[PDB]
Amino acid sequence: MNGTEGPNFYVPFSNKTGVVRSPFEAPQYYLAEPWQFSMLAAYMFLLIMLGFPINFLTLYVTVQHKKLRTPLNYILLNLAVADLFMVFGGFTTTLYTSLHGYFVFGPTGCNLEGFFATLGGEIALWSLVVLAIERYVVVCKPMSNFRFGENHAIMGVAFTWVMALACAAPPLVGWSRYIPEGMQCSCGIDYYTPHEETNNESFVIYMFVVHFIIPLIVIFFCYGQLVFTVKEAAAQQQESATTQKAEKEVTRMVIIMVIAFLICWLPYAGVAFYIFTHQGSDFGPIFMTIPAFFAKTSAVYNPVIYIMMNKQFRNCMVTTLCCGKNPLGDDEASTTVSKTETSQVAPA
Amino acid sequence: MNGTEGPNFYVPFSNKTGVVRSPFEAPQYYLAEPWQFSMLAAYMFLLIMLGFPINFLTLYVTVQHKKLRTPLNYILLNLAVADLFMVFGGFTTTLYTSLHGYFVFGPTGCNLEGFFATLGGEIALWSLVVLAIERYVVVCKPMSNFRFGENHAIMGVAFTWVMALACAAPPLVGWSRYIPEGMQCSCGIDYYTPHEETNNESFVIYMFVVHFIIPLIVIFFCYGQLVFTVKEAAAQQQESATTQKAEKEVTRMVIIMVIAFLICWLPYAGVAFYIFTHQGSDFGPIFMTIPAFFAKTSAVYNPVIYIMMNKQFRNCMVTTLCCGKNPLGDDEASTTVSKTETSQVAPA
Ligand SMILES: *[C@@H]1O[C@H](CO)[C@@H](O[C@@H]2O[C@H](CO)[C@@H](O[C@@H]3O[C@H](CO)[C@@H](O)[C@H](O[C@@H]4O[C@H](CO)[C@@H](O)[C@H](O)[C@@H]4O)[C@@H]3O)[C@H](O)[C@H]2NC(C)=O)[C@H](O)[C@H]1NC(C)=O
Ligand SMILES: *[C@@H]1O[C@H](CO)[C@@H](O[C@@H]2O[C@H](CO)[C@@H](O[C@H]3O[C@H](CO)[C@@H](O)[C@H](O)[C@@H]3O)[C@H](O)[C@H]2NC(C)=O)[C@H](O)[C@H]1NC(C)=O
Ligand SMILES: *[C@@H]1O[C@H](CO)[C@@H](O[C@@H]2O[C@H](CO)[C@@H](O)[C@H](O)[C@H]2NC(C)=O)[C@H](O)[C@H]1NC(C)=O
Ligand SMILES: *[C@@H]1O[C@H](CO)[C@@H](O[C@@H]2O[C@H](CO)[C@@H](O)[C@H](O)[C@H]2NC(C)=O)[C@H](O)[C@H]1NC(C)=O
Ligand SMILES: *C/C=C(C)/C=C/C=C(C)/C=C/C1=C(C)CCCC1(C)C
Ligand SMILES: *C/C=C(C)/C=C/C=C(C)/C=C/C1=C(C)CCCC1(C)C
Ligand SMILES: CCCCCCCS[C@@H]1O[C@H](CO)[C@@H](O)[C@H](O)[C@H]1O
Ligand SMILES: CCCCCCCS[C@@H]1O[C@H](CO)[C@@H](O)[C@H](O)[C@H]1O
Ligand SMILES: CCCCCCCS[C@@H]1O[C@H](CO)[C@@H](O)[C@H](O)[C@H]1O
Ligand SMILES: CCCCCCCS[C@@H]1O[C@H](CO)[C@@H](O)[C@H](O)[C@H]1O
Ligand SMILES: [Hg+2]
Ligand SMILES: [Hg+2]
Ligand SMILES: [Hg+2]
Ligand SMILES: [Hg+2]
Ligand SMILES: [Hg+2]
Ligand SMILES: [Hg+2]
Ligand SMILES: [Zn+2]
Ligand SMILES: [Zn+2]
Ligand SMILES: [Zn+2]
Ligand SMILES: [Zn+2]
Ligand SMILES: [Zn+2]
Ligand SMILES: [Zn+2]
Ligand SMILES: [Zn+2]
Repeated sequence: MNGTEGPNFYVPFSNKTGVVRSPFEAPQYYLAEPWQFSMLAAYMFLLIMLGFPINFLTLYVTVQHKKLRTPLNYILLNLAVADLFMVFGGFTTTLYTSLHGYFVFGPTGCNLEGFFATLGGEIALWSLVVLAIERYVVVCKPMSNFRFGENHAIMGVAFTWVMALACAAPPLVGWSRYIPEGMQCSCGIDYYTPHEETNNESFVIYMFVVHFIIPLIVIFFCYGQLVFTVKEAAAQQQESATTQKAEKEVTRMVIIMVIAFLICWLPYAGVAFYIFTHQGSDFGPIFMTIPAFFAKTSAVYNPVIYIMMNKQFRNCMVTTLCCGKNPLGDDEASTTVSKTETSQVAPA
Repeated sequence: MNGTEGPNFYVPFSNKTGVVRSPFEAPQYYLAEPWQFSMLAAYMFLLIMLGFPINFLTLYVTVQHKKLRTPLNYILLNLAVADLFMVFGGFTTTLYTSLHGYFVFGPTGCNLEGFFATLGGEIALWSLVVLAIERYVVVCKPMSNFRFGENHAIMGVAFTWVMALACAAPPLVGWSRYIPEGMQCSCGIDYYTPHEETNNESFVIYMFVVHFIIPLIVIFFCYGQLVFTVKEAAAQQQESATTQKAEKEVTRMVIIMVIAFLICWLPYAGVAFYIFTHQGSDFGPIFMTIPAFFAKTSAVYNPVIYIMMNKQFRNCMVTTLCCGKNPLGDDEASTTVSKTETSQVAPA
């Protein structure tokens, strides 16, 4: 047998030499060099020491600042809140495991690492649709006087906070199970085994379409509608109104965010799709570790985006960090506001 | 001429098109694309966001835990400080410099953006010698009844602070000078021009020898000593005493800590050396930017190593972070330390 299936796991290592042991009961150093595990352990650390201050940062700002209440603004708060969970929710454990060399918390732990990770990523994928929608509703405006209010925004927050939930939820209650991958440090869905007990079989097809293929379309498609309308080409202050040229930046951002997704996941979705269609092939632990751990940057490449492609936010952020005011720079140029300082509304 | 020497600088760009401007008076966007500076800018931000908590933490931790008082718990405590100094020291500036495309604070900026760096950079180097020796004195144990006291650790500290100071402070008072390098976002010593009025020539030698090659001897050699004695080959509980065992851990580390140095500084020291031995050839802004900005990771790659190759420190940290205690993990299986908990004195 190429790998070693346990009733709880599947080590991508042959037990010909009888050296394989449950990733729930002992270090997996026989899978790779111990310094290699120290490697994963640091990586995560950085992630935790980074993705934390930054995402927290975000929350605390949006909260404080009163004008930051646009769709985009509502989506990116979520993301920050989802990511705050991955980190404290599961990234922390992955570190634990890494620092030990195996899931010491056994299955409860893998159910953490797995759950959160899955959810947070699904949410990120879904949020990328609640967006395509809006982007379409503002660029191709199929309406007359319909505006995407904060109310429609909180809807998505629920929509996504649920759709992505009915994804990382089942493997915790009979439908599918979470199982360690690569060097047994990370946890994911079970692609490796058929395990009729939980029909890992059905659950995987359910997600390769209803939680991937579909959202992929929905987004790519909407990206087609705004092909003739707003494009990448966006001139200086205004293009048919600075309001029309300011929306083309919320759009030149969203695109990128999506890229940052199909780079953070396809490399993995591909690996996971190859292992499913070949549940037994001769693949090694390094095979799924790299594409998997790489996808964990997911918890950080979003605020960076938004903090570089959102004059509004970025300015409003430095205002928060410079304690008092000192907007310096060249302000948002357009709207600005905060908790009280420049929070003054000037709408209609 | 291949570059544009100014009375205060040296832009690695030809002024044949008369487009070159003082990096103390105008943006250097003609040297590279404006988004690249944005990169440096973005990057600089990630460094500060990570390096602060990580270094601040380490500080408050070494202080609260009354037993973390080994020479190592001194050299790194002093090492984390030297980094906080770089971070707020010149890291802040340099970001501000990348943000506005040029050294707005003129030379003043260049001097801090360049001092502190040279400062801490050296301390981390010297801090490695003050570690190599100590490692020698315990592994090849030169005395028959010697042991470094807290006083000695403070001597090293005072020492590395003198040695490093003895080379970062001179360029502030007439011997050589800090001049911006690469894209003109960072400052360093002058290898570029001979400037007789300041003696760049002489200094640069005094640095490549009395502060690099020689310390690079006092260390590698010392290692060739702990080759026959304590070796990277570290087993489990006890080696000839669980004491001798854990002695091996503090070494596998120092070694790594020395790797994480030659990695972070040779690529730069190399570039720096080539230029010197070619004060006038043709090289571009990117040339020294890369080695240079990568070297700045020196402000973090230490605590991460420490907090990973030190079960006791890691645990004291988990103990601290988990507000109360409950060091979960695996503890150190050996000694522990803190303030009111189990910082209980347990000698002989
Ligand atoms: C790969 O191939 C190996 C060689 O064929 C095979 O080896 C067997 O490994 C199992 C454990 O994985 C060994 O059984 C253990 O024996 C010890 C006695 O030294 C027991 O303590 C242990 O159970 C304990 O139960 C306690 C109560 O629950 C608990 O407190 C303890 O912590 C512990 O769980 C097991 O009984 C067995 O002797 C090995 N046999 C041989 C031939 O060496 C590997 O299992 C196999 N690995 C795979 C398939 O993943
Ligand atoms: C590269 O070649 C450029 C053209 O030779 C040259 O431009 C010159 O720059 C100086 C700036 O110091 C200008 O001088 C001005 O100085 C002050 C301004 O505050 C005033 O006395 C005057 O306005 C004065 O013009 C020169 O006018 C300008 N000459 C030009 C454009 O022809 C750059 O300085 C060169 N880059 C270098 C060597 O750093
Ligand atoms: C163990 O792994 C090997 C390598 O992946 C598997 O061998 C492949 O089997 C398929 C179908 O039988 C062939 O089409 C491939 O050509 C084989 N690969 C090669 C070239 O070696 C093998 O089937 C696996 N055995 C188990 C445990 O199922
Ligand atoms: C400008 O740079 C070029 C290339 O970096 C220099 O040309 C080199 O000159 C040295 C002698 O100083 C020769 O050994 C090399 O073979 C030359 N290479 C090339 C590409 O010609 C040139 O000297 C520099 N000009 C100055 C002096 O500023
Ligand atoms: C370290 C974290 C890991 C390996 C996280 C695992 C996350 C999942 C199993 C997520 C799954 C999917 C998506 C995010 C997009 C849609 C398709 C899935 C089901 C492969
Ligand atoms: C962004 C930070 C920078 C450019 C830091 C600059 C640091 C130096 C100029 C350091 C120089 C050297 C050492 C630390 C060791 C000894 C040899 C030198 C002179 C190349
Ligand atoms: C971030 C620096 C850590 C990554 C470099 C690996 C260095 S090495 C690694 O260190 C572990 C802890 O001491 C040991 O248990 C293990 O045997 C050893 O190979
Ligand atoms: C976008 C990245 C998608 C990656 C999917 C390509 C899987 S490629 C697959 O890997 C196996 C295990 O190493 C090999 O044994 C096999 O020969 C190779 O073709
Ligand atoms: C201290 C927070 C670091 C985040 C970096 C934000 C850079 S912000 C940038 O600054 C330029 C000049 O100062 C302005 O002209 C521009 O409008 C502003 O958006
Ligand atoms: C790892 C230490 C790095 C050693 C530094 C190597 C400097 S090498 C130098 O780089 C110039 C770039 O403009 C080239 O034009 C030139 O031909 C090349 O020899
Ligand atoms: Hg779209
Ligand atoms: Hg990514
Ligand atoms: Hg604001
Ligand atoms: Hg040594
Ligand atoms: Hg480094
Ligand atoms: Hg401790
Ligand atoms: Zn079962
Ligand atoms: Zn989902
Ligand atoms: Zn199947
Ligand atoms: Zn002069
Ligand atoms: Zn020095
Ligand atoms: Zn010279
Ligand atoms: Zn532990």
